[PDB]
Amino acid sequence: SPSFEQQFLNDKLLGQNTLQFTKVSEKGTADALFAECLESIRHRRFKLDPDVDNRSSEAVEKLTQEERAIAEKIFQRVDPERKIAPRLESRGCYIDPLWDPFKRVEELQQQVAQDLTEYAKLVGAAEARRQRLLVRASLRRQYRMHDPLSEGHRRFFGAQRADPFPTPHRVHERFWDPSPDVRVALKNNNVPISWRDLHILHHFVGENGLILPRRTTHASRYQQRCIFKAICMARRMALFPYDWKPTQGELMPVMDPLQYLVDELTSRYKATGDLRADAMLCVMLSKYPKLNYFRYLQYKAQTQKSEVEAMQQQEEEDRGDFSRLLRKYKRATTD
Amino acid sequence: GRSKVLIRRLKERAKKEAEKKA
Amino acid sequence: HSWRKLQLCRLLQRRPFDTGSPAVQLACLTEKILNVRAHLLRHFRDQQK
Amino acid sequence: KYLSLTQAVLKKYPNMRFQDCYVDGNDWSKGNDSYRADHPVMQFVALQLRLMNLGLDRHAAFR
Amino acid sequence: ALPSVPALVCFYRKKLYSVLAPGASDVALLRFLKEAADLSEVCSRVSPENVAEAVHGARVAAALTETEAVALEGAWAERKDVQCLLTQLGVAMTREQAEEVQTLKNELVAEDRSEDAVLTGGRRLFAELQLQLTGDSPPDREALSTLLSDILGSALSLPESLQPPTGYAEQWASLYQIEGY
Amino acid sequence: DVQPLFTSGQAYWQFEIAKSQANHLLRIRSVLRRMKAQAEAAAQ
Amino acid sequence: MNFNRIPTRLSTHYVCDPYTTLMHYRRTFKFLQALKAKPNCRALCLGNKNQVISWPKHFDGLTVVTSAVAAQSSILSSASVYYSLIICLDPVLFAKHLYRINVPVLGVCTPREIHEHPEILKVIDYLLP
Amino acid sequence: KSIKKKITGTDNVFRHIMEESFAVLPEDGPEFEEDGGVSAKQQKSQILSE
Amino acid sequence: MNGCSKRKSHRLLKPVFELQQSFPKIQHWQGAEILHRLKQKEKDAAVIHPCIDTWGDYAQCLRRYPATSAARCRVESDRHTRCLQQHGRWKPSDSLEALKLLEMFKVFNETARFKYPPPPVHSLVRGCAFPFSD
Amino acid sequence: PVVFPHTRARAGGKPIMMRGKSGKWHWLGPYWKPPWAPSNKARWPTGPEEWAWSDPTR
Amino acid sequence: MSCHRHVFRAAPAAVFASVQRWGRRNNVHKLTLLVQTYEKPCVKRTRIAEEKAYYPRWFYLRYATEVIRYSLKHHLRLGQALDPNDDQRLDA
Amino acid sequence: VFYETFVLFSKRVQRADIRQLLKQQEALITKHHGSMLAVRDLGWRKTAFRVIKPRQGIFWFGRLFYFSFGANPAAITEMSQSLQSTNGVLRHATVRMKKRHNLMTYNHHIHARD
RNA sequence: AGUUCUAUUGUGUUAGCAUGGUUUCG
RNA sequence: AUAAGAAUUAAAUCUUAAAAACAAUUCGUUAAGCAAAGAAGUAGAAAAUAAGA
Repeated sequence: SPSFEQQFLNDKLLGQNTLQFTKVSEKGTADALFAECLESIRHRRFKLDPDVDNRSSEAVEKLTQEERAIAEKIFQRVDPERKIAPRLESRGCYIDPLWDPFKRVEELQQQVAQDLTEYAKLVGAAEARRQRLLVRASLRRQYRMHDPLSEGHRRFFGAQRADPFPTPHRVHERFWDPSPDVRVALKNNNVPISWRDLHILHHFVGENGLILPRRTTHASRYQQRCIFKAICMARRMALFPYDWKPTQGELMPVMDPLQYLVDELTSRYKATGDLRADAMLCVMLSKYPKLNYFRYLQYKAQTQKSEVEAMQQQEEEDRGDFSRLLRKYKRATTD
Repeated sequence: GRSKVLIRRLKERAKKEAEKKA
Repeated sequence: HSWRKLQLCRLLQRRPFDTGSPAVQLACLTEKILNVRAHLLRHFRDQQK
Repeated sequence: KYLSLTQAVLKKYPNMRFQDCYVDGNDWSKGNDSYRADHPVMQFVALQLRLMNLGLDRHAAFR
Repeated sequence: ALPSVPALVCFYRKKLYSVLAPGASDVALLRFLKEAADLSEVCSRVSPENVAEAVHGARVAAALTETEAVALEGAWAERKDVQCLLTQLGVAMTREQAEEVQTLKNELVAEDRSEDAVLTGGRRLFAELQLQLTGDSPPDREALSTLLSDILGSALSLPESLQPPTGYAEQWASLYQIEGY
Repeated sequence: DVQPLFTSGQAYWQFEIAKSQANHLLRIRSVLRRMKAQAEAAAQ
Repeated sequence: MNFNRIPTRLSTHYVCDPYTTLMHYRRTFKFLQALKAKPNCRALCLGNKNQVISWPKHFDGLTVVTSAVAAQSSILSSASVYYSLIICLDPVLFAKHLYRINVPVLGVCTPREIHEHPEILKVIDYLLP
Repeated sequence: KSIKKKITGTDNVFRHIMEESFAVLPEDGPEFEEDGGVSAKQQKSQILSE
Repeated sequence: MNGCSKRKSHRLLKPVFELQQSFPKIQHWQGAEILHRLKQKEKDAAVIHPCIDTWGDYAQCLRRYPATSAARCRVESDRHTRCLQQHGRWKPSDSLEALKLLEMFKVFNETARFKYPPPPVHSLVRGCAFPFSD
Repeated sequence: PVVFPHTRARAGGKPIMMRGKSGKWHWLGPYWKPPWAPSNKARWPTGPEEWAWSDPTR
Repeated sequence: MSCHRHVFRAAPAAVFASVQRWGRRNNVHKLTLLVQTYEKPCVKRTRIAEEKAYYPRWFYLRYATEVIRYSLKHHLRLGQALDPNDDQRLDA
Repeated sequence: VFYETFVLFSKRVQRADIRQLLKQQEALITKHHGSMLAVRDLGWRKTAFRVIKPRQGIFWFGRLFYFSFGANPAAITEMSQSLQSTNGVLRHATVRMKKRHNLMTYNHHIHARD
């Protein structure tokens, strides 16, 4: 009985993002046994399910284009340094686990898998494969319309792009609004910008090679002066161009290349979790012990401690559901 | 103008003649 | 220059942190005048000084 | 005093700008943050200033 | 907040003192261990002559040179240093440990350590003053007068009864000369 | 018929996305069961 | 949506506060009662076309100045013969014409108008917020 | 690449690091974890079981 | 169930004819000259007709080539077809000049030769005399 | 204590830029704040932006 | 620097127009004319003062004309001052 | 007074030449009462443009070195003149070390926020 | 207001340098 | 003489010329003296200079 992930999530688009709805428990635990019982009972009730439970309504434009623009602006103001996105992995922070609307999605996927396997049992494997291909095509078609704030939604619903009301190009400094990337660049790391920050100076120089004005860079006056000095010194040292933006090979900061490599591998292992980056950092830890691995080691320790805490919690639950989970609500509210 | 150019032309001619002689 | 002014202050001060008493002010102004005179003897073209 | 109280409350709770986002009167663009008297931000700052007049500190009134 | 590992940190009574970072020399490691032992101080230390043999045996078990042997012997034979003595004396003064302060002050005053006068003079004077003040009997004013004059670089501010009874560049540099701590 | 109230707009964004995904799955399941019924009727 | 100066100071309106409005009502009630206690007295009402169609645009008071040399002349000069009370709803618009008018004037206006043109208090005799 | 504009004689320290890494992590092994980073681990800690 | 409880009257959702930014008042003639430059750079298409120039070009090309016009005149033919399809139902614009539209907003500064008109009184005055006695 | 404020008269005068084609400041620079000037808070109502550096030390 | 444009699946006239736009927004012709002949310092003072006074006015009037064109295109009506105390309640 | 010096040697420069230059710089530091703090190699880096060094040739990259030293302010002019006179060195720059943004302390996570 | 220290310096004098109009050389 | 370059409202002076090293255009390399193109809103604190025509 192939599941939804077994059937359809091996495609590129479908397999890209795959949220987790339930904790994974190793075979031989009370959680695993209860999950098995629930799956069996749910499959049997799917067999003895009525027609009214699969009623669906036609899809319509969730938002107008102007309302989408307003929502995007408000989300950006909420998170001015980061990009707005449906962080369905961080979902638990915003929506309480008990009120997750994705349990319906999980159960519907289970039902679709059961329906497809029964159809294969009845009509034939070739027809089942035809239907699986058709369902894959439909999922690919409907992949990019789920997000009301995406361009896929607009394209699917055939809505013309909004024509925003004109705004002034020359406004007061009070209203200047940089993009998140320019904002991160300008803030640097809470440190004034130096010529050694060759990874960022490209933002404040135009394609013509001329240094951008303050109205364009959206930098404070002190920051503008610091950036001008940094660019002038880099140019005099011949690590920054004079008449164009730096080549992609010139973007390393003025620092130790091996420390840069360690930083990049740590960033990869934290953002996505590259096992290759983890192995490279592990070997570098001993091969070059004169570099700085504080963040990498701290993340490793945090993960190990979280694993130990989860194991202790599982042992407590096996002995009997203890007051930890109840506290996560009652004690948190009392605090 | 018409002084530096003439002087430099004469200088180049003299230098070429001397180098050829040498 | 700051070290020399500190020494004069410790010589002529009311108490450990007294730097505004007129005696200490006189000492510091004298030291500053001497420093600027030396700087002018070097950079004789520095008119603002 | 609302000019600063509203900024403080918005910086603590950015999500208050969603409320009545489509209603004329609430200007949430950067550099303005001027809400209607019936906006949650305005009610919050009004209650805080009322408590301050009653004689509490800014932080106590905020809490 | 260790930049890298493995590392050896040393805390002197809940206070960071030194950190030996990864990839250090054997001589540096031995100096670290010796300094830790000195600061801390049945129990004994290997002789500085045999320190090289001990290190070689430890290396063999875990798995010498003419200059390495001499360096190890000298490092292990060195006595306490200015940083250790000053830190110990400061902590003892803050803890009002009379006997400690006394012993540490005597060690610092020892003649062989006179080379470190420029670094130890103020601490020595203030240790003497603190001992005199903390003495159970009321402080002797005559004794206090000498130390106070030494510290202040003068005796014009003391009570009268307790007071004890050429070149251009030289003359113009004498102005900035004050002899108090 | 009655849906919950959240404190942030992120929650409503994800709620709407989940609703759309569930409705698409419902359409697929209904079509599959209709095909099931048609096949059963044809066989019988 | 806005790219202009943001004011930092708000001015109170004592003339149009609750107690001041109550006093305005109390003082105007007595004058209105006394006026109505006398017979054959008409009250003129002036407003703006955008705040009132049915209302006539011409009356006895209106003078309808037509010459350039008569620009300075008021248009409500003769209202005193016919009327014993002018109830005005556009004091800002009619200020130059209600100035030193020989009949009592009861003006209705907003605190914003009063503060932006305080000179209307020199042409208004009774105020009803 | 041009011989008169490129860099030659440099160590391939990164390639050596990759080759040594192959020892701890087989080259024919998974490229990611079950939970892909901070966000995935947050999801794991914030999803309930049955 | 949950949803907005007030009208979606936001001026972004319902754009309105207004200047959202103020600016120190400009001399009237300077502003007029700047607006004239802007209009010239835009080339307001108030010509006899957008299709007239395309037709003229097509006819001139046909006259120049009386034999091989079938192959010569194809770019012109496509341009004329596009112009007919786009501006076929073309009506000359009937609106006030931007100069007057901005005088309405009071953007400019009164000079010696330009003054804003005084508020209308004759047209706006509405009088209602009623009896008030007894 | 009740003490009057000090005078707003300062030595040297006001910034002057040398006449001619040099561009040199005969006295003071372009960032000079005159004594008769409003407060910094008055002149900069917004205050530091969210992307400015909290610590200005280099 | 020198702007480089690739004439690919486009008209050479269009690419030349883009190059002209780049030159105009970079003031290349202005600088060439300035350096072709000597400008005395006082003339430069007057010119810079004139430009600094003039261009903001042009930008504001450009914004105004853009708003006018948008309103004419979208048949927008003149605004009325938002009356406060309006409940702004849906008629539903 | 603490300073940091950055040098860009050409490919023609050798380890022996680098050692000789560093020895000369430390000699100047000691003469001016200073002390060399640290020396580091920042690897081979391509130049943003071709360096046409007169009477030496044309180069398209360089090896970057850094050394930090405390010395009397009077030593900087001599050090700069010596580095300028040196042939192999393509470019050099000496600055006053800063409390926060210096290669001694602000040496990691200059580009990676997390 | 003044003195000392503190963080910052498109201010004035400074040895040298990176870049560039122009002229120059082939 | 003449053409070309250059320039001009249009011309002329001027430079080169007959296969070219420096009249003019294109490409490299140094050399010399010289040095505010690019980065700061005289705007926004209520902050406002002179009865009238």
